[PDB]
Amino acid sequence: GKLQDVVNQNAQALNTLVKQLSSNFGAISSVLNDILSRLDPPEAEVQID
Amino acid sequence: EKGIYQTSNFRVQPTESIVRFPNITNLCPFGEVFNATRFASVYAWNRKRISNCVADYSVLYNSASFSTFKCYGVSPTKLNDLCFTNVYADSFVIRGDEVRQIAPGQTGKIADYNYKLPDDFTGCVIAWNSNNLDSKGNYNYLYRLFRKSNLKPFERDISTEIYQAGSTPCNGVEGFNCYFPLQSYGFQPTNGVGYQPYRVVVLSFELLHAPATVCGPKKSTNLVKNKCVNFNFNGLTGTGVLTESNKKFLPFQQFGRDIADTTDAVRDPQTLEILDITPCSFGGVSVITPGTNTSNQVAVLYQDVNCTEVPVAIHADQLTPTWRVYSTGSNVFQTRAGCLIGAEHVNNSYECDIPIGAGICASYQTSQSIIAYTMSLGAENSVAYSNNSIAIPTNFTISVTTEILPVSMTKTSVDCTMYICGDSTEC
Amino acid sequence: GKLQDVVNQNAQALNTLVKQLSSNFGAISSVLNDILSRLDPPEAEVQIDRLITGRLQSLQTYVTQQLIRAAEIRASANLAATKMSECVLGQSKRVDFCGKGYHLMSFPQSAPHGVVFLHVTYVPAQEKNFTTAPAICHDGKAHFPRE
Amino acid sequence: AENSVAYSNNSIAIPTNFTISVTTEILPVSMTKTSVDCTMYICGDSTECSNLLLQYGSFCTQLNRALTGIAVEQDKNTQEVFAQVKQIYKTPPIKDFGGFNFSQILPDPSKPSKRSFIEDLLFNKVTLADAGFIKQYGDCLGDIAARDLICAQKFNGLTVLPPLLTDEMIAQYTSALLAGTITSGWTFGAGAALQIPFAMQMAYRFNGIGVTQNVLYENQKLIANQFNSAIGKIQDSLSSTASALGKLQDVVNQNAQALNTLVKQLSSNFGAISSVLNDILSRLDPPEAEVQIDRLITGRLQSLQTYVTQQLIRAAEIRASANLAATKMSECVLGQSKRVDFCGKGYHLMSFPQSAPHGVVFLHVTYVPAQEKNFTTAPAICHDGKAHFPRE
Amino acid sequence: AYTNSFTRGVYYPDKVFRSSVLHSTQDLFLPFFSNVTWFHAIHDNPVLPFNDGVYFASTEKSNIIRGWIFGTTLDSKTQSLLIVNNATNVVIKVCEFQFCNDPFLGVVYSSANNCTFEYVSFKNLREFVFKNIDGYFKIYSKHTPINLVRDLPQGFSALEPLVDLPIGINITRFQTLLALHRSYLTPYYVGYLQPRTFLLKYNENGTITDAVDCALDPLSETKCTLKSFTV
Ligand SMILES: *[C@@H]1O[C@H](CO)[C@@H](O[C@@H]2O[C@H](CO)[C@@H](O)[C@H](O)[C@H]2NC(C)=O)[C@H](O)[C@H]1NC(C)=O
Ligand SMILES: *[C@@H]1O[C@H](CO)[C@@H](O[C@@H]2O[C@H](CO)[C@@H](O)[C@H](O)[C@H]2NC(C)=O)[C@H](O)[C@H]1NC(C)=O
Ligand SMILES: *[C@@H]1O[C@H](CO)[C@@H](O[C@@H]2O[C@H](CO)[C@@H](O)[C@H](O)[C@H]2NC(C)=O)[C@H](O)[C@H]1NC(C)=O
Ligand SMILES: *[C@@H]1O[C@H](CO)[C@@H](O[C@@H]2O[C@H](CO)[C@@H](O)[C@H](O)[C@H]2NC(C)=O)[C@H](O)[C@H]1NC(C)=O
Ligand SMILES: *[C@@H]1O[C@H](CO)[C@@H](O[C@@H]2O[C@H](CO)[C@@H](O)[C@H](O)[C@H]2NC(C)=O)[C@H](O)[C@H]1NC(C)=O
Ligand SMILES: *[C@@H]1O[C@H](CO)[C@@H](O)[C@H](O)[C@H]1NC(C)=O
Ligand SMILES: *[C@@H]1O[C@H](CO)[C@@H](O)[C@H](O)[C@H]1NC(C)=O
Ligand SMILES: *[C@@H]1O[C@H](CO)[C@@H](O)[C@H](O)[C@H]1NC(C)=O
Ligand SMILES: *[C@@H]1O[C@H](CO)[C@@H](O)[C@H](O)[C@H]1NC(C)=O
Ligand SMILES: *[C@@H]1O[C@H](CO)[C@@H](O)[C@H](O)[C@H]1NC(C)=O
Ligand SMILES: *[C@@H]1O[C@H](CO)[C@@H](O)[C@H](O)[C@H]1NC(C)=O
Ligand SMILES: *[C@@H]1O[C@H](CO)[C@@H](O)[C@H](O)[C@H]1NC(C)=O
Ligand SMILES: *[C@@H]1O[C@H](CO)[C@@H](O)[C@H](O)[C@H]1NC(C)=O
Ligand SMILES: *[C@@H]1O[C@H](CO)[C@@H](O)[C@H](O)[C@H]1NC(C)=O
Repeated sequence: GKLQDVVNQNAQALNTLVKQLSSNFGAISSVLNDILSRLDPPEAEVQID
Repeated sequence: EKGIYQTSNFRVQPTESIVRFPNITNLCPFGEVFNATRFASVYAWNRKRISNCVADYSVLYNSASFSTFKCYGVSPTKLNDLCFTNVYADSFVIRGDEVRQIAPGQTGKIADYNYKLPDDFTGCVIAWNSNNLDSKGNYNYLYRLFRKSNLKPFERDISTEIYQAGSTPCNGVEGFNCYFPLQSYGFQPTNGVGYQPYRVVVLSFELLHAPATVCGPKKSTNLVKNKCVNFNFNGLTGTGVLTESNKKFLPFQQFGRDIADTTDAVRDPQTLEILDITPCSFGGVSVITPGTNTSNQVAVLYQDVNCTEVPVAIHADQLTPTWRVYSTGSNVFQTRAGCLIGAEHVNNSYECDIPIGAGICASYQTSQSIIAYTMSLGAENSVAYSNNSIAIPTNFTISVTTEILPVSMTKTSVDCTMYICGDSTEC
Repeated sequence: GKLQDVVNQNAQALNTLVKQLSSNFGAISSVLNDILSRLDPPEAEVQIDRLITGRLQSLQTYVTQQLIRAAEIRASANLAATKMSECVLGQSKRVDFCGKGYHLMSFPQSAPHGVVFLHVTYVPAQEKNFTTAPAICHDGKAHFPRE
Repeated sequence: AENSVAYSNNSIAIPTNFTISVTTEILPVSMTKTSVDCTMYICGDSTECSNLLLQYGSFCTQLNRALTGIAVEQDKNTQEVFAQVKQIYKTPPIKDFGGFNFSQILPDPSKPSKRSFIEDLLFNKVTLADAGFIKQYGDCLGDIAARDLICAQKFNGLTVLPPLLTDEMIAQYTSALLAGTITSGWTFGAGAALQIPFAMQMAYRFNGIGVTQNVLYENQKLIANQFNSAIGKIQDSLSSTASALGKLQDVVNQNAQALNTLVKQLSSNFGAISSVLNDILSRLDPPEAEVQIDRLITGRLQSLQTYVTQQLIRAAEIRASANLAATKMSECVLGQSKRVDFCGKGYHLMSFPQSAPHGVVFLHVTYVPAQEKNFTTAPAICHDGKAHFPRE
Repeated sequence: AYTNSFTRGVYYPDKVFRSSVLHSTQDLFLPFFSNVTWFHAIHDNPVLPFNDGVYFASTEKSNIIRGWIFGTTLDSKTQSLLIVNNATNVVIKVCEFQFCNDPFLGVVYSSANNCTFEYVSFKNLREFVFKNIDGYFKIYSKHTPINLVRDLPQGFSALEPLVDLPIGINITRFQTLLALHRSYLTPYYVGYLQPRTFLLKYNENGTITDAVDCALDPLSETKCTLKSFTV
């Protein structure tokens, strides 16, 4: 079990890092191709920030 | 409690203000570009370069009637203090429903096909309508309506070709799917607000780096020589002591920089003298104390400061007289950690009580004072070694000592949602 | 003092985390019930997000330092388990591991969040000078001592 | 390299000679003690940034507390390794140690330092030349060259605090440990130092590894010459340009890189119009300058927080290393150890400490067997219907 | 036809005093170990493009090469720029000149056609860098004496600026003019600057002593990303 816990703990952390890409953190979306096609770069910059 | 404590800066300090500027010749041509009746139209605008001016901006945003005054990288009240290195002016006249398009990143036919400010614009845009001179139907004003592609920032292009869309070669002769771009304005006093003609002036400058040529209407002051001020050299501002420099510049160089992109020296714009710039708070102070149930005596250590510049370092002449007792006096001791003022130095050696640094300790010891000394490592000794002598023990003791080891700690738990957004649903 | 400093540090960390709930981090107040009784949801959201950002950062700092402190308490408890096996369940030869002297035996006692070891050692005393020799020659043969 | 042991079921190999071997072990003990003025880094000298930093609560108090804990831990780290004994022994003038020559590791009274020859060699192989902030903070010793240099007001709030024990004091501690081990053996670590001649002590230590003590008295000059040659090989290797203090140089490299990154992060703008805080204040009114100054404040706070977290994780590893060095001073220098490969490689005889910059060097003296031969062996011998087994 | 420029063309990018630092900059430089064209007017003067800048160096004996013209159409439609000197003051006209197909000297050629503004102010090596963003016109220079057989030395030479002119002209071609005693009306090294990233080394007195460019080989990237000269 002690050798299994290390592989499990590392795989969870990589899964959580990849799933944090579907968050928008208060922007309008979490896709960079859909922020540029729906705003103008005066204020399409502060969503990407 | 007994120990030594680093203390943040609470000492009060007053400052004064300095302004220096170059000698710039004459008042600025702003009587030209705001009074000129012969304005242009947006499809061909006029760029006028401005240099060597003393321009008073405050008699035009106050002593005038303007509809919208919008500055973009600067503030209007700070314009009198700066120096602008190159100033441009751009003048035309258009309809006041599209004065919202003289702005960064805006869209529309005046913004796509006539005039394109860049997104990092620094300057001001000034507008005020006309109903006398740019009207009567006055037909002196064009604007382009058709273009193959959008314009790039700060570009202008006059080309009176004809614009084709469909499947017809239109070279020189008009026809189907083919148009002429420059179709004009209709400005009449038979209208309301919205189609009326408006004048618009766009100023653009650069605040970054050069010798300064356009400046504001401000007059110089003295140089007060090792005191904290709010200085102002050519528009670059700061706060601190002005030390006399001996650095070796080049003929073109104007100021100095360290690693962190801060300014540590500067050239005076009148007397051509290089003078060093240094901060002023001195938050490198430590305070040695015994307990406050024991005494109210303290000693003060000034970090890596030689003992003669302690009054000049901490600006002792402007502090309270209950602080200035500790800037000099009878008890002054120089260590390799700094200058120790308030504890007297003795010649014995004891075990360490309060560690000061680099071999020095401090203690409360017999009136009761604070003493400073070099710490001792233990008692000197010598073994009686020869090549045929031994020591054997004849008795013994039974010793019982004590060792303490920590094993666990407290198990806490935090509900995130109640800490951050406590009992609320909008959060 | 080693046991009292652990209690003191954990209490100080929890008090700093409670006091950080009165900062506004640039909002108009630190109180979430006063933003949501003076503003309508397009405008209140900009202040609530500043408060959210600051409070997340406070919690994250608390948890990082708790992990770093728990690693140190773990390393101390491993040493206490090695001392329970080697000084109480046996007699150790490692110098200065179970007290100062030559180790005879140890006894454990229980403390709050910790353990106390009472090490019993043999300390020599009251020495005397003699003359010595590495060997002894008797019949043309060298003699050495057994122990 | 491949190898095959000649395993039979009645064959043994016994050594006929030996070798005295002296090897070197380097351990880091402490690191550089820094402190940051949080307000001078973030808002430096501006009294408009200072009132906006008070809206973030007690972050600067919390950062200064963690750095002060690291800097106190560094002095405790040195105290647990070097202050093992509370008596300062001296060594007698006549060095009649039975043929053994401790000249290169005992202190030299000629030089200003209390250092030996080998410690002098060690204090030149660790350099600070390509170490940006720490070397140029150490260059605030211009000695006359500018009358008013307050070198704490020159590096945006970052300083270096001196250690509590100087280098002469650490050299005095190792001098006392060496004199005690040479003149009394293992007795001064358990009580009072009881003197013994040096060849008798070496006879005890040969008994400790399973060799009878007539072997030392019969091969005494050979053993002393082999020791005197291995010490010369150590000294000739360190006086070369083969730089062997790599584990001590890596700590200084990591610390200097971490401080250079923090000085360079003061030129990022993090989304503001400028990274210079005196250009935001001379070009904008306060309700609009507030927006850019909050961006600079947030970015600079994050830079400081990342620095402090990685300093705590580095300090935990220096603490583990110093605990290992203190156990080796107790078990290799103050006694003779039986743990395999804990105090060298071979059967352990004795160890000697030397001070290095932020570290310690151990010289382990071990016994290595050599020149083996083949014999036939038996588990017992039958004489009178009885089985006989050898006593040792 | 073709020769090498070893570490050749390094100029100051600002007017900021730096001492004892290793700065990293990004501007229009002449890249190291490039192929420069070395001209000699034996039989001439062709016309050469102006892509992003021109590193100009020449080998002077008796004041032969004097100045350059910076043209775009050369039919008196679009403006151009003439920068000459006659040992009394350098003179800079921005007129729409009477551009013939070969200039010369009366050992005097100066027309007046709608000028915007005017400016008035193998032994030795005289190198120059001309770069023209539309809005300025920067000229850099350095004087040093060389005593080599034909080519450029391998020493390091920082090129300080002399003047900056607010111009705003597209410059697509340029052409030099050297000393002719003949007077007709008939009907030097050039390298081009590219966007590179350089690592400059300041010492005290504020002097750049050696530079590292990044895009030359892999060891160059090692030296730049380590911010060092030793690996
Ligand atoms: C060894 O030390 C012990 C003390 O640790 C000595 O015992 C003491 O002897 C004196 C002399 O008569 C008595 O007054 C004390 O009462 C004794 N102490 C105890 C605890 O019994 C002992 O005599 C010493 N032995 C030798 C041989 O010197
Ligand atoms: C054990 O090894 C040592 C070497 O470490 C031998 O000493 C050598 O003896 C030869 C001849 O007697 C000399 O030429 C060498 O110079 C000696 N070496 C040293 C370092 O002194 C010793 O003889 C060996 N013992 C046995 C029994 O063979
Ligand atoms: C112990 O070893 C040292 C180091 O080899 C000896 O000191 C050197 O001896 C040589 C030759 O006798 C001299 O030329 C050097 O000047 C000595 N000093 C140095 C290198 O610092 C020393 O003699 C040895 N001790 C004994 C008793 O033999
Ligand atoms: C002990 O005896 C064994 C058995 O002969 C030796 O092992 C071999 O010796 C021969 C020559 O005698 C070598 O060619 C072989 O390589 C050895 N190894 C094997 C696996 O056969 C062994 O060398 C003897 N020990 C000593 C010290 O000589
Ligand atoms: C600067 O000059 C160049 C060359 O004269 C201009 O590019 C060409 O201009 C002619 C005008 O006669 C066009 O017919 C060409 O099609 C242009 N070449 C292209 C588009 O590749 C250039 O446009 C001028 N720049 C400015 C800003 O006026
Ligand atoms: C020029 O404009 C100013 C306002 O900027 C005004 O005071 C002045 O009377 C105008 N002059 C003329 C001749 O219109
Ligand atoms: C500017 O004028 C002052 C006179 O008050 C003079 O002292 C100074 O030298 C002048 N600076 C120049 C001409 O650069
Ligand atoms: C301070 O308080 C402690 C705690 O009881 C006490 O022991 C000590 O004597 C006090 N100090 C003095 C100077 O009385
Ligand atoms: C402090 O300054 C004085 C005056 O120059 C000087 O004599 C003294 O050496 C300085 N102190 C030290 C430790 O250098
Ligand atoms: C300490 O010693 C020095 C010189 O030995 C002497 O001048 C000084 O007065 C002494 N001070 C004290 C407090 O003993
Ligand atoms: C042993 O002899 C030495 C030499 O005089 C002396 O200093 C020491 O005190 C003696 N030890 C005892 C226990 O008498
Ligand atoms: C430059 O010329 C050399 C010939 O001397 C040729 O080998 C090389 O390919 C050329 N081009 C470069 C270096 O880009
Ligand atoms: C000056 O500019 C005008 C305006 O286009 C032009 O007609 C005239 O030819 C120019 N004069 C020259 C080029 O000499
Ligand atoms: C810097 O200036 C000093 C003083 O003129 C000079 O001695 C030194 O050589 C200069 N440095 C270099 C690298 O030439």
